Amino acid sequence: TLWYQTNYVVPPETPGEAYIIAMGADLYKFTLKICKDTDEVTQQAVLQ
Amino acid sequence: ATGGSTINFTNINYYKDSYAASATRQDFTQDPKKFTQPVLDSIRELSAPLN
Amino acid sequence: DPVEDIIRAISSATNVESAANTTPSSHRLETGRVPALQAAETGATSNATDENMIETRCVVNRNGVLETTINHFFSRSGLVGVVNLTDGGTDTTGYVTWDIDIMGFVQLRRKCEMFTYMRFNAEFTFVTTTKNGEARPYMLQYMYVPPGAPKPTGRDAFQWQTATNPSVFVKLTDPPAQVSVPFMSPASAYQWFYDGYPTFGQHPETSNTTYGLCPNNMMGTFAVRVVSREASQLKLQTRVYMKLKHVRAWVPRPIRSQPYLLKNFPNYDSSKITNSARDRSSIKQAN
Amino acid sequence: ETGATSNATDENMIETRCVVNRNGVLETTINHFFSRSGLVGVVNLTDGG
Amino acid sequence: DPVEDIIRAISSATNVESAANTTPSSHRLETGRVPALQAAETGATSNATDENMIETRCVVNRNGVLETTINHFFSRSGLVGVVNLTDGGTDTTGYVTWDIDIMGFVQLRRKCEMFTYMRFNAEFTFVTTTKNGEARPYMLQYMYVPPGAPKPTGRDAFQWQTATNPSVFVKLTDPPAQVSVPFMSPASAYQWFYDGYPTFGQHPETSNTTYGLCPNNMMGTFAVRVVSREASQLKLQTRVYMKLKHVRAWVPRPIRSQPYLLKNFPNYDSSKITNSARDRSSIKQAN
Amino acid sequence: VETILEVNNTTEATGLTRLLIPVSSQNKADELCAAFMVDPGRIGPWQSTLVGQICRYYTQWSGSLKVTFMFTGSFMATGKMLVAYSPPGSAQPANR
Amino acid sequence: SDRVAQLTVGNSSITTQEAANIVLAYGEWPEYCPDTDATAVDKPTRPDVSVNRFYTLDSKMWQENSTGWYWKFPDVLNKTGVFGQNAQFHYLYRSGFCLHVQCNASKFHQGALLVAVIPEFVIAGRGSNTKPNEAPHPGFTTTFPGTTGATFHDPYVLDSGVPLSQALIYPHQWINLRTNNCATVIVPYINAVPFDSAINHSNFGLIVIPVSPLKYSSGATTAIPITITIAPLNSEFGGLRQAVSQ
Amino acid sequence: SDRVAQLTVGNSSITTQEAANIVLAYGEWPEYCPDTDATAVDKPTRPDVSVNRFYTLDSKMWQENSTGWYWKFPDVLNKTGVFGQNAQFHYLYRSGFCLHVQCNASKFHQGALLVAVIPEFVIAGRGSNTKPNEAPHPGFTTTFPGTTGATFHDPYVLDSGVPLSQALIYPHQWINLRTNNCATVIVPYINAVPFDSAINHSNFGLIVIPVSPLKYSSGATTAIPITITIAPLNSEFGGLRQAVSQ
Ligand SMILES: CCCCCCCCCCCCC/C=C/[C@H](O)[C@H](N)CO
Ligand SMILES: CCCCCCCCCCCCC/C=C/[C@H](O)[C@H](N)CO
Repeated sequence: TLWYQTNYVVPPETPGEAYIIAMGADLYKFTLKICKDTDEVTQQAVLQ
Repeated sequence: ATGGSTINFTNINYYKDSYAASATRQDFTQDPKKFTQPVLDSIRELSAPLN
Repeated sequence: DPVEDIIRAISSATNVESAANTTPSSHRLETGRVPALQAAETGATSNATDENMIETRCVVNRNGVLETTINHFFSRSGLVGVVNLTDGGTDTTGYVTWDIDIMGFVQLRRKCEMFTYMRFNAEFTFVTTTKNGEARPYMLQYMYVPPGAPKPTGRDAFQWQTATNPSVFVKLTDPPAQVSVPFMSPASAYQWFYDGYPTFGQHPETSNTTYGLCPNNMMGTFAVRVVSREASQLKLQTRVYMKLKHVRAWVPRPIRSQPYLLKNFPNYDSSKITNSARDRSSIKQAN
Repeated sequence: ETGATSNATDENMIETRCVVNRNGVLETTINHFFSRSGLVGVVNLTDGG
Repeated sequence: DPVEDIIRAISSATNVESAANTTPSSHRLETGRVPALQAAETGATSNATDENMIETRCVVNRNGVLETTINHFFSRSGLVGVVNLTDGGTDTTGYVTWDIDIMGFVQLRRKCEMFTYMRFNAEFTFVTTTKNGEARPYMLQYMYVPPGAPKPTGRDAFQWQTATNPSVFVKLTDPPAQVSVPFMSPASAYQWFYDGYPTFGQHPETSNTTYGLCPNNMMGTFAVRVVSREASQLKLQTRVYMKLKHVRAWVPRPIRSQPYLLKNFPNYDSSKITNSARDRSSIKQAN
Repeated sequence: VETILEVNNTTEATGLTRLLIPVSSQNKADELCAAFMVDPGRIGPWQSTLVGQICRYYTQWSGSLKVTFMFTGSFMATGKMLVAYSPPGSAQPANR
Repeated sequence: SDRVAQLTVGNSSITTQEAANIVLAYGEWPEYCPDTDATAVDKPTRPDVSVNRFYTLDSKMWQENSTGWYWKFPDVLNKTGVFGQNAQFHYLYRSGFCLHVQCNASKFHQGALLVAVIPEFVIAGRGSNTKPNEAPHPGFTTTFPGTTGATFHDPYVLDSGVPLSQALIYPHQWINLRTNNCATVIVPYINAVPFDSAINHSNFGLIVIPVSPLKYSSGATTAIPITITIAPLNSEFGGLRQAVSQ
Repeated sequence: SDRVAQLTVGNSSITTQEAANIVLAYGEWPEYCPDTDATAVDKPTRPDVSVNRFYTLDSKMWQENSTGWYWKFPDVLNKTGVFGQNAQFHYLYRSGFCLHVQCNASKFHQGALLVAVIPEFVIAGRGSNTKPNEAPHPGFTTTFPGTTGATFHDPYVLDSGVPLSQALIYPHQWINLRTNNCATVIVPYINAVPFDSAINHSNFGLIVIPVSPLKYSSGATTAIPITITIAPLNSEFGGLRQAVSQ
């Protein structure tokens, strides 16, 4: 979760809102096992 | 570990060709620093990036 | 320095390659030394032996102890499952999935349940026949669909491309398929008894269907088809035999005397409890 | 903005214990990831009537 | 071995026997070196000095620093209490008790309250006179009644046998009595400010009379009589002067600018707050 | 490698505004902003990350994740936030 | 030098003048998790004397028809003391236990109690239903009884469908009213994972059963209780968060 | 290498890009009680990472008429986290604190806040009554405000009858909105006794006061909060018993 610690405080004459961009990654500790086939793909007929 | 005196043989090839063989010999080599941190001036974790 | 209060197992292992010998022992007439008297209230078994109870001879004992290890006891193939693939006329699916649970057949189930925790490898053999029995020359596909992987929706559906899932292609006329499987549990051992719930939350007192179901045992699904375009007319069963090898076991527990009912639950009859030993006419007649 | 990923680690963010980590890294190499047979094609030979 | 994670002050002291000297300093013309600029947002005081602000001469400074120590500042006798012994006609008690609280008189109170914690010894002098002023040749008894000890109920009552309680016998015509008293606190220091309650329980929101009263300061009672059988007709006051010696002090705090009201409480007027500095006509006229 | 979590993945997020977390000056202090589950191989904002695709070819994962937040404001915009992580348990925290 | 024992843990201590040795389950002592077996990276908390100490439940009274009781651990302790609080604020729990059972009576009484320690003790639905839909299951208040304990419907098959006679495989002891008035077992941390959730999962149950029933001739004391006192040796907690009772 | 700081305590951590050094009250670090100073014989408990860590109160919003707020320590923490639980089950508490105050605004705003640490901070009745009977006293909810904080009726005399101008004797710092957005002070355990009751006695209060008022020209942000984050460095607890909230 991401909470307001204090507030987004802005002077006059400046835009009244902004955007955070979030990114994600792994550390040196990260591993995986038992390779399988993904769920995102779907095919119906042979691609021509 | 363990496996005392298991006499393993795999990579032995029956053909005169190198591509007839079986994978791998593995590899443990990694270089994440080329994709993850490909910057000229190196940046420490202690220091702030931009000064 | 300024704050001071800040600043093993008794049992050991021994190789036993044969049954125990017997040393000669003569009588004893004296007080103070009493091998017979035990007190079982300490939970420890009587340590009294052959040789302090009677007079014995000398027996060099070359009987072998080897066959009773958990490796030899548990390395045998026995049926863990049966899969019915119609594929025939009328309503035709064209494939059948079997979730992998080896608790479905009692004979191999009671051997495993002697132990709470087990870590092993496996050898699976797939014996497929037709309805009555026979082998025709039809090609088969045995595919492993690990947890999270798409299950195939049809005979020809794309999930059979198996660019990743391991699969076996075999003819009904070929000797039965066989593969080795590793220890795939995300914990450190399989456990056949889990006293607990998989998730948090408020648990119904009327019906708890989630009680006792360990997550760590969910290995995915096994799926069969007939490799083909149109369909076959045959109907076939695949029997699935699992052998345990390189097996280790922990924390032995009593052997189940009551008839099993369900795969995943130790439910037994509150009525109808069967006695563990058959009944005789009187306690004074041994026979 | 430098295109480089955060190098911050477990150990400088919180207080940690010591973990000797024997998890294997081996199965994820491009050799093991790509060595599996999967269907690249289907060919229909009528030859019939 | 098996679990590893299981496995000072910057300020120092210096003797100062005299005021600081002054070294000669010439001008500076250069950038980068700026003794004047401070930032007080760090809570630290400006370290800028005489010699980097202007050009100075050399001053060997033999001014003494000694008189300002907490020993010399606090070792003086000043009035901590006044006790009125009627003993005369009409209604006659024949004795008077005074609970020992040195917060009752402001002038010595404001010196102590510069500090939160204090550990000291004491020298008490008892100056007794008659109603207007005089000394007659009457014998007196000054008795110390520590906490838990029986307080005397009468002029002649048995609690004056003082087989244990320390007592002083003195004539009004004798020089004033004097004794040394140790540090008697059951804690490790006296504390003039206790933010807290002496006991547990539910505290009234309407009136808290127990707020701020430290137990560790309750030293017992001081009691006077005229040693006699019948009674005297005189009326006398005893003034009580306490000197602090061997004194140590901790955690300095601001000096009170508001008028005191009560002994045991820092109650001040919400109306009527007096400014800490007198007011002038304009901020632009220094005078 | 860090790729972009799609936290605004909700509906009516149009096309490319799904990657942005709106921050503005609040009224009631102590307010929530955005929330997402940590499971990288699960449907949600991790479904657009590279690490989300690769852990989805495998049956299991172990390790430490990392979540990087980049604020694109004006130079004159100031603020503080609290990025909190709660291990498994009672549902999403109700308060800061 | 045997029948008299004292056990001191924390600010608590237990004396017994009549005791039969002490059982150390599976020949091991409780211990902290070694760096090689551990997985979670964050640092565990180790309160020591505030958690590890003897807690004493209410006493179960002992009758002629009594079929026997059971408890679950840590579950009995999740609402009590500082041990109950740490287990609510942390997602990861590990420790052992020291179990002590007090039942006394007089030289004219008789009976025996089986005291066992069952790792992964699974209760079982009672019914003839073979369909997993219509088949009965026990309720949460049964599976995890709490401080109040539970009782056996069928003490012979141990409610799990398993014969009581073979319960002597688990670390056990007997209270035989002519011999000893207490039974003490010291249980190591047993589990297939180094840490686990104290709330969702109970490591092992305790079991007190009358193999031989209580008998006394009229005029003697009818009221016999069974008291239980358990201490969490070597506790650790990890994964700190907000409080969850279940 | 100065204005940028990170503080890591427990599973919590704090970053600030705008900071003025750090104050270490009276030149000492928090520490555990030495064997020579200690008195109580029983063994204290030392949870470390579960207690010592940053807790964050609600934010006090910042206006033109605001007179300033105060809190009491440990009192603000007696109901929160594992720190609040240990302080209820133990009669004897000792530790220090690390105090951090966040207030930010924009280069068109202005003001200053005095942040101080007052050992033995005694509030005072407000009234002209010189009789200890009829004289007013503050209520418990005032003396010990809790998490919600309290406010000054007379911020000039600090409600104790003492001038604010001399508050710079206590360990302090300023938040000057043109200079720094945070103030951090590390307080050692101060008291005339080595241990004390967290419930009956508060060691010191915290104070945030507008010496210079907030000003902003129209069109800028009107809402400025003041957030407080405090960590209990080096905690000990003794005298374990049942739970007492007050
Ligand atoms: C080419 C087909 C290969 C099939 C591979 C299947 C391997 C699955 C792992 C088997 C390991 C033992 C099974 C798990 C234990 C019990 O069934 C659990 N009770 C399941 O709930
Ligand atoms: C022969 C008569 C001897 C009298 C001896 C009396 C000695 C009493 C100890 C005095 C030590 C300082 C007094 C205590 C401090 C303040 O009064 C506290 N606020 C009391 O509430």
